[PDB]
Amino acid sequence: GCSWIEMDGKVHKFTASHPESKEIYEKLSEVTRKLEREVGYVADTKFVLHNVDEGEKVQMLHGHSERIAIAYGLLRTPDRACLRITKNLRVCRDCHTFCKLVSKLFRRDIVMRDANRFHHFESGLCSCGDSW
Amino acid sequence: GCSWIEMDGKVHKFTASHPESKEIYEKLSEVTRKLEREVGYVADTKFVLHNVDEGEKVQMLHGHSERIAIAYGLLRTPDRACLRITKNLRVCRDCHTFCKLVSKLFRRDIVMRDANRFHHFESGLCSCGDSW
Ligand SMILES: [Zn+2]
Ligand SMILES: [Zn+2]
Ligand SMILES: [Zn+2]
Ligand SMILES: [Zn+2]
Repeated sequence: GCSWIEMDGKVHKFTASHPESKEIYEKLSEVTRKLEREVGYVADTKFVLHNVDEGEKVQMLHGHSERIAIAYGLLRTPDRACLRITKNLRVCRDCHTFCKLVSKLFRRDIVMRDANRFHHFESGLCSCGDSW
Repeated sequence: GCSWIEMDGKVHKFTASHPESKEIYEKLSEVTRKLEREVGYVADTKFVLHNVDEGEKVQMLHGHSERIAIAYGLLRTPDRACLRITKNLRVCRDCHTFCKLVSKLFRRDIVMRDANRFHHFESGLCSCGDSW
């Protein structure tokens, strides 16, 4: 599970969590805090335990790699700039809503190509009509 | 959270899980499998996560230390022998039922003194009347 952002032929990859910088995750924390304060949106925490009993580690079901890529793009690309995100998996439903809200809240188009579909987000809505 | 078993002035302590022997936990596995097959009893798995997100470890809410002590006593003490268990905590409800079923299924008295009460198990019932 990984995600790339394309900025005029510049590609950066994001997975998982070894931070490229700490200012990305603080940008991401302020963006997510914006979503809950502005529109009252909270994502759902999903995880697995391969065995519940006695000291197993928590494994998250969705890496949310594109969220980090979006935060990166809001830092390095100028305003109104289209964020171009690529994913090798199917975008999860919470991240799809995340992209919609960001595209409207921050007034930026987002062209996401996931494992099977091009998602063009603009002004809060997507080209796929929320069917993918 | 620990538990002691007293065998004629011989005291063994059990916590957590570094096994004294592997034959104790295989005795315990066969005893618990007896409880589900004979009387259809399954315990409830309770645990905590201090933070759900991203790789935290699972911490169990009840160590069930006396269960290991009981299995130990069924190995080293002869039949009909009273198992004397001490706990520094309050015996949990599932372990209290565990002690009741064992005292009837294996025909042994169990004198458990927990953090505040003497529990005398015999023939499936306890001296506390399931109020502790
Ligand atoms: Zn996601
Ligand atoms: Zn879409
Ligand atoms: Zn217990
Ligand atoms: Zn009792």
